[PDB]
Amino acid sequence: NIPFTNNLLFSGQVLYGDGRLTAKSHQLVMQGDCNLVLYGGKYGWQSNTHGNGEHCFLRLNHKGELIIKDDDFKTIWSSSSSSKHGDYVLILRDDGFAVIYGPAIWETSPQA
Amino acid sequence: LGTNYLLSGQTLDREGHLKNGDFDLVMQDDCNLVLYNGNWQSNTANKGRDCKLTLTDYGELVIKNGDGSTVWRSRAQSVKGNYAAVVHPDGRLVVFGPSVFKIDPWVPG
Ligand SMILES: OC[C@H]1O[C@@H](O)[C@@H](O)[C@@H](O)[C@@H]1O
Ligand SMILES: OC[C@H]1O[C@@H](O)[C@@H](O)[C@@H](O)[C@@H]1O
Ligand SMILES: OC[C@H]1O[C@@H](O)[C@@H](O)[C@@H](O)[C@@H]1O
Ligand SMILES: OC[C@H]1O[C@@H](O)[C@@H](O)[C@@H](O)[C@@H]1O
Ligand SMILES: OC[C@H]1O[C@@H](O)[C@@H](O)[C@@H](O)[C@@H]1O
Repeated sequence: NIPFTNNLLFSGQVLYGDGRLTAKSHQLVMQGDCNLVLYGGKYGWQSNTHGNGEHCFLRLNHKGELIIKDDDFKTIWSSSSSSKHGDYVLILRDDGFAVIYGPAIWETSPQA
Repeated sequence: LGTNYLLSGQTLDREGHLKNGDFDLVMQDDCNLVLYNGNWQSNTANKGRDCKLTLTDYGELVIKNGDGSTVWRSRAQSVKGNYAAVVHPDGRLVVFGPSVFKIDPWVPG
């Protein structure tokens, strides 16, 4: 697996059970009630998927899709933003924006 | 500038850095970008003074000196869009982008 960094979520990692991205004055929390909620901002964000499922988890894939699945892998919510196949990341930026950047176009050296 | 990323349009200045764990990208004195514990450098020491690290509309990392000249390009190109250079915790610097999704807690639901 990939070590955690409070404000990033690279393709592969999986938040669930009130796990969260944390930045400056914000949190994006994949809550226990299957609702993904960004906290803070002027209004904040939710996917309103409260109660929609059990043991839901969040996961940004390698096609650029950030998805919420319940314990039975039913899609509950998609970022619905599929693009080029490769490595993606989700930053909870210090300005409050949760933004998904990808795919990866340049590196100092390769993964393994 | 915000700790472990540099968004396109942002500038990492002399002494400025990005840290993730035992890893540190310093935009150094001698115009050399060193990624400590990361066995990597721009490898551009003394090739300037008062230099600055930037990210383009196209996801390229560029370093200019105090005067104004490009001194290193990452040479990688993709489309016009937002980009983030990020300090992956494995110890690599990765340019991701373009943006493909945005959550905005400022405009209402
Ligand atoms: O936290 C689970 C971890 O297990 C460790 O022993 C390593 O194999 C890591 O690569 C992995 O992330
Ligand atoms: O206190 C947090 C709670 O906020 C409520 O308004 C709900 O929408 C839930 O998503 C959440 O559990
Ligand atoms: O080869 C690049 C690799 O990068 C890692 O961080 C993971 O995303 C792997 O799944 C991927 O294959
Ligand atoms: O790869 C760059 C390396 O260059 C060496 O000469 C030293 O400056 C190291 O601290 C650094 O890791
Ligand atoms: O300058 C293009 C490439 O050249 C290599 O030798 C390294 O300096 C890389 O960091 C760089 O991406």
